[PDB]
Amino acid sequence: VSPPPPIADEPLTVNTGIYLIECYSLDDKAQTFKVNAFLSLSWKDRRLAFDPVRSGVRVKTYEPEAIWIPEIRFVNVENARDADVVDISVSPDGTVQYLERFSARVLSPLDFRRYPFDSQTLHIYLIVRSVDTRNIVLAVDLEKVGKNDDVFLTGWDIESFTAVVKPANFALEDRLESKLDYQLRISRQYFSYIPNIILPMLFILFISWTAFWSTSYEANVTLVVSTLIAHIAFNILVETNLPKTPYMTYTGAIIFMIYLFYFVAVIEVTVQHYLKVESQPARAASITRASRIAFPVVFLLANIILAFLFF
Amino acid sequence: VSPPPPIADEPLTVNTGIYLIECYSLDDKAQTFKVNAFLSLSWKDRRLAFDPVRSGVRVKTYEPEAIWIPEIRFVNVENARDADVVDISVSPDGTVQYLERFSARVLSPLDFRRYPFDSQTLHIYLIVRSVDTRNIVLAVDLEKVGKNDDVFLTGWDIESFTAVVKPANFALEDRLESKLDYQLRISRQYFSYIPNIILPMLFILFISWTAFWSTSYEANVTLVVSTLIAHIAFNILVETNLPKTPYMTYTGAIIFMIYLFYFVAVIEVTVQHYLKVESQPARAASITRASRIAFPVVFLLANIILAFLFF
Amino acid sequence: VSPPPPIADEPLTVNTGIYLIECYSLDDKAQTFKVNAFLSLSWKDRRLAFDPVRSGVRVKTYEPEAIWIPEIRFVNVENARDADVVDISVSPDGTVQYLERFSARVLSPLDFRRYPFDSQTLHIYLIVRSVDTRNIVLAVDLEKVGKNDDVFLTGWDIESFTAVVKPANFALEDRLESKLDYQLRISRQYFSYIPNIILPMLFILFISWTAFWSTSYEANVTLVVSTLIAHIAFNILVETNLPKTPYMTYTGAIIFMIYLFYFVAVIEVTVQHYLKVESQPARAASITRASRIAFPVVFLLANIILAFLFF
Amino acid sequence: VSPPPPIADEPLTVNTGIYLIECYSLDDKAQTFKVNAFLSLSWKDRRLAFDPVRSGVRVKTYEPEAIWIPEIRFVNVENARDADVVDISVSPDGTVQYLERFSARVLSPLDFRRYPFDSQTLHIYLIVRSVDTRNIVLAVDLEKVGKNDDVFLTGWDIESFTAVVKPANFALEDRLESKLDYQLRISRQYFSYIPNIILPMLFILFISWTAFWSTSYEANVTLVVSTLIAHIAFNILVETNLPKTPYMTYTGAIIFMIYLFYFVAVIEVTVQHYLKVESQPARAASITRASRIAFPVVFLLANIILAFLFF
Amino acid sequence: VSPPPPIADEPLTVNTGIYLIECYSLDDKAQTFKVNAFLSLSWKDRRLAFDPVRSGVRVKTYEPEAIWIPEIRFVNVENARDADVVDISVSPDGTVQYLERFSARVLSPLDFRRYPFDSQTLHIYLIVRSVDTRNIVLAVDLEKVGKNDDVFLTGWDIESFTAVVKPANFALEDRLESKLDYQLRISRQYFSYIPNIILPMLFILFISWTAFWSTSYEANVTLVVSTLIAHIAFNILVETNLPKTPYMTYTGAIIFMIYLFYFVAVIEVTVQHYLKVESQPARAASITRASRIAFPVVFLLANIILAFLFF
Ligand SMILES: [Cl-]
Ligand SMILES: [Cl-]
Ligand SMILES: [Cl-]
Ligand SMILES: [Cl-]
Ligand SMILES: [Cl-]
Ligand SMILES: [Cl-]
Ligand SMILES: [Cl-]
Ligand code: NA
Ligand code: NA
Ligand code: NA
Ligand code: NA
Ligand code: NA
Ligand code: NA
Repeated sequence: VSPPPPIADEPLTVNTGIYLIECYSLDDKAQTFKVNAFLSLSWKDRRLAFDPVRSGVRVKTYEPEAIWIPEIRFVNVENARDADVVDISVSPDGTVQYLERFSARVLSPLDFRRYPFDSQTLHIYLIVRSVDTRNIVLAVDLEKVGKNDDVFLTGWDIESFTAVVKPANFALEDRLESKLDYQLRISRQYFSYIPNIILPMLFILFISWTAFWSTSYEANVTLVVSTLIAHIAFNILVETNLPKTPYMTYTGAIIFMIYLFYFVAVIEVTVQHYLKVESQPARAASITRASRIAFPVVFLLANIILAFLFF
Repeated sequence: VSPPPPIADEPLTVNTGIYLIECYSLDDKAQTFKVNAFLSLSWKDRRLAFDPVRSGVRVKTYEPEAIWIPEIRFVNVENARDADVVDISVSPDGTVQYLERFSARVLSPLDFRRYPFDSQTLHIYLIVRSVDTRNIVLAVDLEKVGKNDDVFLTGWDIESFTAVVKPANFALEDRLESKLDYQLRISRQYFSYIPNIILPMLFILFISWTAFWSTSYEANVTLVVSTLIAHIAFNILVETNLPKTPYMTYTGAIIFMIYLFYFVAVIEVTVQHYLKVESQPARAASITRASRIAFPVVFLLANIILAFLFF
Repeated sequence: VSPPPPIADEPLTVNTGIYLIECYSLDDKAQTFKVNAFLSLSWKDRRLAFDPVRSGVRVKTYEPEAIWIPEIRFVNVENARDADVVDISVSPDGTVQYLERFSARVLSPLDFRRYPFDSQTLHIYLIVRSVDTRNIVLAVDLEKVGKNDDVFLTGWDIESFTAVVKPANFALEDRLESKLDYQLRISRQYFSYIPNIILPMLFILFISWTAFWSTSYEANVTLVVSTLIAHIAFNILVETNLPKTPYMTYTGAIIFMIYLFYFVAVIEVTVQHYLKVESQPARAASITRASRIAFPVVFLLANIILAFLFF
Repeated sequence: VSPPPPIADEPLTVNTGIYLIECYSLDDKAQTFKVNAFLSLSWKDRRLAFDPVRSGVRVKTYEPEAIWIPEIRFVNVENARDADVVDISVSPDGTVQYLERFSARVLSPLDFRRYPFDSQTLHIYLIVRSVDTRNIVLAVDLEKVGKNDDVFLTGWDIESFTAVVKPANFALEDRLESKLDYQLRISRQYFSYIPNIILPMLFILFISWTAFWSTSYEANVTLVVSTLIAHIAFNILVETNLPKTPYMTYTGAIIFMIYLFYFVAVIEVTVQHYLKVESQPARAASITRASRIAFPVVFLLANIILAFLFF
Repeated sequence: VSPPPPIADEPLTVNTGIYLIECYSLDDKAQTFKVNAFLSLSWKDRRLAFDPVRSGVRVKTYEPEAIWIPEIRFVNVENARDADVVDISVSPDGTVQYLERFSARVLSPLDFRRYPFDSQTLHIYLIVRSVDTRNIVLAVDLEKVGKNDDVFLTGWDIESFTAVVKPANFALEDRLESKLDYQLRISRQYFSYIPNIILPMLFILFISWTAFWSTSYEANVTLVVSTLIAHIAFNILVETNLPKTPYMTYTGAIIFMIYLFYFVAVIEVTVQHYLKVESQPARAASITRASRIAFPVVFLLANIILAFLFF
């Protein structure tokens, strides 16, 4: 079968729609998400047109093999989508109404700069390649774009599912391609990160600062070195949940900065002990008393600077 | 083939049933479970009706391609179910009896608030989309709903498998959809959590409290800091078994609260040492003696408050 | 095609056989195992009967589509088996001899009570559903039941592969079902658990007991707390290899009991230090000397009690 | 269908092109990467030639089954590619223009010597096997070789996608094989390794060197042994991200060398304590003062030697 | 189609060949490896014989459906191979030349006794089952057996790919089976194990022996107990890379033996301290001085004994 013939030099408009049924498996490391949705397609085929009086029927149901169907693909997928045709209905003016239910693993990059207080715009790119007989252009039927109420994405708040109505028409290998952009706006549920990573990480840091109220070098060494090892464990835990980024993330910046605080606390603990052994505890006492104020003040100000730079 | 014609304007009733054969792979993190079951369908097709006297046969067996079969799908699945038709039997009045055996990965959200003393209602949503000729409505044949005795779900007690008999009839993309809710009620086998997570976590906390019977700062620092690191290991272990929730879980609340007890024990150990060095051991002794009662009493009361808020 | 017609009211006997070729991927956590085997089927179809003199041939080879073949399924599988027909041979009396090679992931629950000194009976349930024309019953052809010599299951000793010759005939959705039970008896190769988990776990426990020959509280605290952390690591390691059970396993009981020994050792170390500080080292010496005998004796007796209860 | 007949003894030239759409899942351990691209093929088939005046059409569109298409395969794949034909267009002279969209998991070895400051040349080998009637040779149509702008590879900078225009023609099982080499040049985004592995690893090493400003053996033992354990954690973390190589990687060399620095620091800490106990602290003081300069100087020089040998 | 008829009572010889293209994913734990290769088959079918003068053609190309092809399978696979026919060529005498390209996950057990200095013989078992008309025997065409030069197996040195030319002819379910053994000889690249596991494990052990040059019980306890915990981490790391074996591996023996050295070092450290407290440091000094020689000498000799028993 060949595509429908053009009245004038006009291209063939294929009206599209995506209705999300299930949304799942958003892999932060892979930058992928899995989708289960309806894909609706509509175009006019004058060759399929019929008399309602003469034929008796108001609409004709065809099997995919019986009629011409546009080769519609997704750009940003891993493998060709798993699809199952639900219905094909032809009106007697030749207006075809196609509906399929599909599942695909969509590849969409994420911006981790503000992690875990980040928001994302996931994309689903629909595409059609023009044939030699005719040029095919995609359009959005807004009445056929949406999502089910029950659609949930573990660890995410689904904000909106909309389509950029104007297609990106371009040439690829000397043929017109009509590309449509479907956008799923999400925002991370940061809640769990507070009692599981942030608050624990702060507690161990504050425990290391108790060395500023101790003259016992052996105890101070144990306090600062032990809490530093727990901080290393939290750093490893965080980086296993995230992919390697060519930029600094918000959590990554805080985690990295806290290492500098542990390093300076080791210097303070060392300086204090050296002075005490040198019979200079009065100078050591001045440094330790200053450290009690300096460490929390510099930590608070550095975090204000970080929060300002990132948000 | 077209759907059966309506006598009057009445919709076509498709009676359904699900009989669970195997239940497995309940993934807490993914909020998914795998199912292997029978799906029974029954509807009247007057065009298939025959006289038992004339034809000779009491029932006619057809192949799926030979007759009209309703396009029945699951709402909350990852991918279309893997199905294999078992039987299609037509009675003289045109009553069709369809049976298939399928397997599917069902996406059903879980409520982890009371974890690991939680109960869940897993859902399997059956759905049919109306055609242009006729409107299709789903119904439950209660005699065809059930489960095999051998059906087990590792780490769970299967309570019941029932169906909400009245369908959710609604419009989706200007067509009637008839949705049925099948509910599998389960309750977690909490047993293993007691000797593997809860009891060990309490033992290490109680070991940290031995510092209240010691004047040795170096030993106290080792006791409280070492047990805190073991607590961090249990926290990481627990959160690997669970997905990130925008709410606090029961275990998560206990785990988080225990950090505050470690933090205050570090303060006590620090205060006691500072006072001893300041030649004030009488004041330090009063604080340590109070701590011996305060810590277990505040721990017991805070746990009563938590258990009350969660159950 | 319809099933063979009954001479008298007798059911149609389908003789079965399973010959294991490959056995692999026994997942303890999932309670699944993967199998690759031959499935042989034999039944009489009088409609296929022929004269060897007239036809010339001793046996007739048919393609699956050409003749009636019983819809044979496995009960306890994840998905329908991956099968490939090898041969279909018909004898002059109409006796059909079918052979296929299949692969399936079989779901069979395991009893971990005696782990890792446990034995299991894996099951493969063959099933046939009766048709409206005739009732179909399964039988075992013992000459066609067996396994290849090279059949190995990593970490397991394959003991026997037999079939319960009498089928479980029952009604499911108003139709007769004939179920056969194939049993693969296995026993775990416990060897590796001795140098990798048991012996190391005992060594660290015995190291904690050296604190009974030390008066140094700081060293004792280090000894008992450090070895307890290594015991936590072994507990976490063991529970990653096992699923969560609503009962106590043998290894789980030993692991749990050892926590009580660490807890009492901390109490002893604390009591000894408190008494020494109170200027009562004579009383402390009596407790420490008793502990040197009490700890290994109570450990040995408790293990005899455990081994008796579990075996 | 048979291949096109040769005018003279000349082989049949199949012009090829690969246009990358999506690039993903570069597994360092497996030495694999996943690709989604267009594969364009062009060859002359004089039997398909037609007159544009007589036929009316400028180009003829065929289905794959209708005409002869060369059996084109990838050498370095896991499984045969997942392909879907997009278009087949024949020009009046018989010039066939084939286009398919495919996805494949490509097996290409990586050189980890300079890791994580490494660059790679990923290969995609196209191959055709000659038939008995004719010899088939591959060619590159440079106008049909390229990549989409949006093509990203998490943790990598895509440099170029080019083809080695001259094929590797050879004999395999007494038949000519024409192999083409498509090269994707990439360079690793090392950024993240600096705040996550390298800087932390240096901090813990520098903390171990504070023992050179302490006379307390107990504190020194804690400092050097604790930091060594954190170094073991970083070594284990690094080797989980990398496959086992029969050569030394840059990071592997630095990680290994740092063990020698910890080992010598333990010797220094031991020697210092032995001398102090032997009433020789003046000799011990000379060794510790030298160590304060020797350790950072030898570390800096050894790293210059390593960086020189590796880059 | 039926198999070729026998001139005399001779069986039908199917000449075989395997040419490896890609070798990958050797899973030590699963005892599996993935292969991508050519499978060549050749047999004489007198019914397909033709005159080159009369027909005009020197060779006839057939589609698999058109002619009889032997049902060739692999014994030690997980699932049936993924195959794609490349060519089928018939010579005038009826000699058929079949070629397919396949991919399969091969199940072949490994001997870990000498790990990681082990060598393996991977097996690929080809098999044919005789039909009722004729007996089918397999043969090796040595000119069609080989491997590509680029064939690499991450962490392994590919030594040779040969075939045992004489088949194992046997009876399975009253039918002849002709089995061929293809052997891929590999040897592990042990290099990486030296700087990543062996050298680090020795360093921590040697650090524990510094306690023999210290009279400080508290420091000795820290040294021996801390290094023992790092040894536990290396033991856990090693056993995650290996499957559970009913025998002792070389690395497993060394790892286990080192526990005994840590245990005896704890006894030495305990005995030394007990004697010092008992005012017997002269006896303690004799034991510690002996230990300085005994520990490295017994370690070196025990390793010579182990290396002798294993190689
Ligand atoms: Cl697609
Ligand atoms: Cl479905
Ligand atoms: Cl099945
Ligand atoms: Cl391919
Ligand atoms: Cl050549
Ligand atoms: Cl050739
Ligand atoms: Cl196979
Ligand atoms: Na079509
Ligand atoms: Na139908
Ligand atoms: Na059939
Ligand atoms: Na310590
Ligand atoms: Na073709
Ligand atoms: Na065939």
